[PDB]
Amino acid sequence: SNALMIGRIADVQHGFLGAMTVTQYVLEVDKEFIVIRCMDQVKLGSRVLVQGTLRMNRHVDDSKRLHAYPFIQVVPLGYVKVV
Amino acid sequence: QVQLQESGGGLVQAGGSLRLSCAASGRTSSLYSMGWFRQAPGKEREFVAAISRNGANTYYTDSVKGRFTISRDNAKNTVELQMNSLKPEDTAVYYCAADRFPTMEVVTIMTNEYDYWGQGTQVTVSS
Repeated sequence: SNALMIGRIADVQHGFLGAMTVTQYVLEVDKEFIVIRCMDQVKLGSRVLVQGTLRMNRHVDDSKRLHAYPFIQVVPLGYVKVV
Repeated sequence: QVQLQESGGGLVQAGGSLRLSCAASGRTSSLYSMGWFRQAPGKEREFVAAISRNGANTYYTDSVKGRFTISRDNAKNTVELQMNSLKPEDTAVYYCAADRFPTMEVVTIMTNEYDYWGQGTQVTVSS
């Protein structure tokens, strides 16, 4: 379950997920988007090459449909590279 | 676009309690992280509390931990600030804010990242 994409940085979030900070990006491909999660510099509008683990992260909504809230996980072998 | 309408504030004595309510209307579909901010005169907006879209994740400024509680009801498109054990320190104009960053579980803690703002509700605590 490895992913690799290239696109423009559309949005940047500095957030929290249980006693740990996290930086997230909205990556605009071609036109679609996917969230990048990280547990010369990466800026707003940066055209970047991203590689990491693709998580589907399916959740139930309170029918009770089951939708996907997918994102790319990034850690030594995961990276976000400006280009 | 998006309106955030606030209520529940007012004047109370110290040790007293209030329940703030932020109601969202407009295109609530684009809203994800919700947060409460406050501003005392002279000083600038400080982060009080914020909550993820799924409600699973919350973050509090140190001074309000244990005293204030944040929850949300997405079906009603509302977020609440349960304020217990109010201190005079807590006197400020309280604002709710909404974030457009499309994420379900991650809570936004940076102020410049919140994209929509309420008009503000006055909270005064007398000692």
